[PDB]
Amino acid sequence: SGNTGSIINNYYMQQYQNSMDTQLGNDWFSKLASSAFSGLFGALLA
Amino acid sequence: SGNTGSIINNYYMQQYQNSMDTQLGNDWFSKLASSAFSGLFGALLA
Amino acid sequence: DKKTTTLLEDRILTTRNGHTTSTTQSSVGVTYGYATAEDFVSGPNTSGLETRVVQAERFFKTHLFDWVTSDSFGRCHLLELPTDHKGVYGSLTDSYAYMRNGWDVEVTAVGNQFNGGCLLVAMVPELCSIQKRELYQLTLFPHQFINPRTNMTAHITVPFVGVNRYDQYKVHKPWTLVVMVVAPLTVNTEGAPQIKVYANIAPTNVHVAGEFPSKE
Amino acid sequence: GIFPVACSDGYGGLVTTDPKTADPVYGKVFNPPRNQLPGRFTNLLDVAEACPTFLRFEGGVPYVTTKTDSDRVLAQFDMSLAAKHMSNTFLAGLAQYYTQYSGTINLHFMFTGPTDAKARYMVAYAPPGMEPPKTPEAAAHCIHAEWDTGLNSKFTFSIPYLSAADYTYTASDVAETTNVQGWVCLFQITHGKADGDALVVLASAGKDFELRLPVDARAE
Amino acid sequence: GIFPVACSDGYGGLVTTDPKTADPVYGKVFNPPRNQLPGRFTNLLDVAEACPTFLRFEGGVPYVTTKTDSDRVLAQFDMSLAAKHMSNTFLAGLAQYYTQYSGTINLHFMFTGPTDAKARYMVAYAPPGMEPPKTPEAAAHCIHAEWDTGLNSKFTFSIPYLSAADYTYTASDVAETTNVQGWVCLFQITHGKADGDALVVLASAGKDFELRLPVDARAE
Amino acid sequence: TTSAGESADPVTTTVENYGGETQIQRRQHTDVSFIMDRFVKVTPQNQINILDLMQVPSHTLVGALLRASTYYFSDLEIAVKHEGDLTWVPNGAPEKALDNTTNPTAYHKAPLTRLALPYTAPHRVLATVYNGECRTLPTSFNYGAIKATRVTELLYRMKRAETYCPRPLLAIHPTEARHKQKIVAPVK
Amino acid sequence: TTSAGESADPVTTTVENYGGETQIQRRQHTDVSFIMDRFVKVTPQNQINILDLMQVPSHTLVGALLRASTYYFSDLEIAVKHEGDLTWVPNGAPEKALDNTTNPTAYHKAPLTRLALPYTAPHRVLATVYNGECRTLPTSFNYGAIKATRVTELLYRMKRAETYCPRPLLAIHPTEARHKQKIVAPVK
Repeated sequence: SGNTGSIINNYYMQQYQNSMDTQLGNDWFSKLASSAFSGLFGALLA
Repeated sequence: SGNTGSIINNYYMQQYQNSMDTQLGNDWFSKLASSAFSGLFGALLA
Repeated sequence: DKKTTTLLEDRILTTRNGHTTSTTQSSVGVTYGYATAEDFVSGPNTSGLETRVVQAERFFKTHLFDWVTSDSFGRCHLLELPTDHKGVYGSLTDSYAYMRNGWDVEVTAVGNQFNGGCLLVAMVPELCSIQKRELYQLTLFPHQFINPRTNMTAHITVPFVGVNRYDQYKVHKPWTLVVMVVAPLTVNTEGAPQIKVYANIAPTNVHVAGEFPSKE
Repeated sequence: GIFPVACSDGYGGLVTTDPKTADPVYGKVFNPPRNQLPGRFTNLLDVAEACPTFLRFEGGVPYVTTKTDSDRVLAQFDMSLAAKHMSNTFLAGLAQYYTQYSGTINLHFMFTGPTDAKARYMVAYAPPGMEPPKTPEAAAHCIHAEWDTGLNSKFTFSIPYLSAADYTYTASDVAETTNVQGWVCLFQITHGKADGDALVVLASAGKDFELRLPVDARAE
Repeated sequence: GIFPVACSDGYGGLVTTDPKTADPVYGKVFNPPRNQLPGRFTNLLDVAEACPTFLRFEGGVPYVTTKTDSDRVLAQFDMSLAAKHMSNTFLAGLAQYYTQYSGTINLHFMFTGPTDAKARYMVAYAPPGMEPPKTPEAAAHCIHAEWDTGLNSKFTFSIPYLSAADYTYTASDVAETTNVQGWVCLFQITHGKADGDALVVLASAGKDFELRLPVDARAE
Repeated sequence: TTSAGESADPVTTTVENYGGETQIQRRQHTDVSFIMDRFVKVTPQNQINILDLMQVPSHTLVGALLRASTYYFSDLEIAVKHEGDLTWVPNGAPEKALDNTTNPTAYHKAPLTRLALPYTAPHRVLATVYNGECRTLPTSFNYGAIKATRVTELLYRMKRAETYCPRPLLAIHPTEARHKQKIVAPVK
Repeated sequence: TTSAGESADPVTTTVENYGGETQIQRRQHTDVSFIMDRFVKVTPQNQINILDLMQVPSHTLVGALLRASTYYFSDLEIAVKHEGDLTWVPNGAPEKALDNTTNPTAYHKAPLTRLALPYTAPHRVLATVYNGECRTLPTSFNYGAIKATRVTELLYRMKRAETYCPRPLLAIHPTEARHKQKIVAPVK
């Protein structure tokens, strides 16, 4: 993920390398693009 | 392959070390050399 | 020749391209250069809009040069391809922006079997000019020789080649047909006095894409 | 003894795009939760496909208006992401940061005249190698589409990627006098009382549009 | 603590032929497809075997012509990849970039006279240690082949690798007055009305020809 | 195809409409996390420098793409050329803390110092624009601050970037029909 | 053996024809990928240098072998001695991009910088000759460009090389019967 390309494990724990995300209690534009109409609206001839 | 001689794995992913080839949808000179006539064209005596 | 009096046997070859045929009784076979088939004709650069035009796949003709006794080793005649074409293939170049095709090439040098000397015929990619020393290695390219005591016809078949999958022929010519004098023509007492060299060429696997507007 | 190593010349300098990470210094930080926030986008081209943005025509407006001449050309412009007509689009804004592209670009045309104004239009793509057509009759021989007005106000057309090479440049070189990728030609076939009415035009990325090779080229 | 290492003196400098790779800086680049392109070659010797190229004789021509003397020597030259006669061949062009070779070199002879010209030729390989033969009779005692003209215009002969050492040098030293690898001797046994006709000569690598030890030796 | 243009529903036609064929696309280079993950230089203040991504110039690749989003999140790496030792303090710290070396302090080591730092703002995400004063962004929108005797070069690098709600991204407005520039090419 | 010489069909006789024995050959040194995989020096321009393999002199091992092919493909490594930091931009980039350091920029580290770079041309392969102007090769035939305050040494190294359609490869034309040179030898 991102512009990273080492095959070997980071020497430092994740807890130190980055901040840790938390959750309470989802790519909108990807869904929007996928939902695009790509057909033809009336009758097609030939 | 090439002039490379390390026995251990590259530290960087292939995706970073080199460009990645793609395919659509083969050594001509090797086949040509292998196909060479190496016999004798007429009758052989002694 | 590997066959059997006059020009003969399994040395009789008939080539057909479209509604045109060419027969020779002194064939020495066909040289396939670099591949025996084309690579992919439908890639991403034409977005599935290319089409084949079979009506252009037929023989057209041109005179190359007259081989005379004064020509010495290294004398060459170069013909860039595609060349001017006044038939269907030529009209395609004015109707579509992109094209690709290979070539089926027949070169003849008709004198008689009492002439001596030798011509080398080769198909060379990306060739505008060549130096004298490089001619000694012209055999690295798809070729065939014409040696009067044996044959009058050379036949080479090559696929489309290039850094691009389709070409713009108005600005780039991928192939050049070269005919070079290897040993000077000899006439002696019974040979033909000179030998006119002609080419009979057919575009193969012709594909076009990108229709142009008319001039109207 | 200890492990011997060869500290290698030519390696180790800082590279601005290197694929490795720095050493950390301040650990155990937990972030406030942000799951399910609305409006996320993870690939800029999803946005480019889904949100068409306006073209720019003479006068600084996003539309062309019906003409009442013998001249039927509504607009003709270079099929280039560096074209003035495309200069205010999100597509051009994105393309300036990559050196090459491939694939489909979609144009959208929306009629805004009143119910009693009717018109028939034609879009054509003219490839490089010959001057672009000046009339609908000459342009008919190109890849093209014609459409008229009615209940549906919008028509969308895909400009195809056609080129000798597999990719084309997003930027335009000072030496190239005529556009290397051809032209987009928009004509008015005819109209019925649509004098002065506007046809709004937008552009979006097509399904196989692709940008590659990031580049930071602006001086300002 | 951390891992201790010995940064070793004598290691780490850039070497122009080193067997390792550089660190990358610009990832995820996918190339246009190039599978099945025609004419690929992966070993230069495949090309050297399959494509014979022309020898060069006095006058700058690739052939020798029938003589009408008592002198039956058509050509005699040093069996050396540095010989003037081999200097325009692909084989010599390749050999200049290696210091040693071993194995077979093939010579091809193609008759180009008219149907009513006939001839009989002889090729012989004369090893170092004695002066090369001046006549077909003296050369008969060497390894040799004789052939005549007819339906087939070409004859091919293998020059054998014979030496004290397992490899020989491709270059020729300024101190070696006589060629260390001997001579190739081409004679005309006799001819029937072949005055002035040309015998074209080419060379190609044999099946066990081998070049080793790359070297870049040209100053220009 | 025709459609009701008044609706915002996206319409994406393809070349198949007139007989063409849609190709495969590889969009790794337009992935947000990948494209933002590279260093960009800012002009530094002599000593105290607040870590604020809005300092990245708007015409740069990173600066323009960051401004094409309304809200964003990321961890950060900085590369700094400085004299003396470099101290960093988190978001919310009194400015005086920059003189106390128990706060993360990197001792000088030629030619520069590179550090990975976590996001430390009190908000779930930060914003590139904020409609409070209707310019100025709240003081809490920052990644802390650094200080050294002299800071001569400062580069920022966004890690694990996330972007929400796209905003305008503008190319150069050309004067002629096409914006033309000198492209790299083999010499004369 | 005799054969029809007019045909291009290869004929490869062996010493067995007269009683000899063909030996085993080991041709690793003439493998294309192996032989092209080594650094070769070019004379650099002071600041901006377009990465173009045709700059390799034609008499060098790499330059001559490259010219013995019509079309080729390879990734690349470069080793550069330079003052200041070195920036590289890909094929197709405006020349001005060379002044922006978000493009891959290697900060100066004695004694030189070595980098692995991917092929970035828009074509499936490049060519050493191109029959367009019938010298000049299209502008798109390059591996990008680099720039530093001063570039004093530049070496190219072809990686994963592929070659298609062989072309003439010439040795020196000697004046005497054999080209003779001083070969390395134990002293006097």
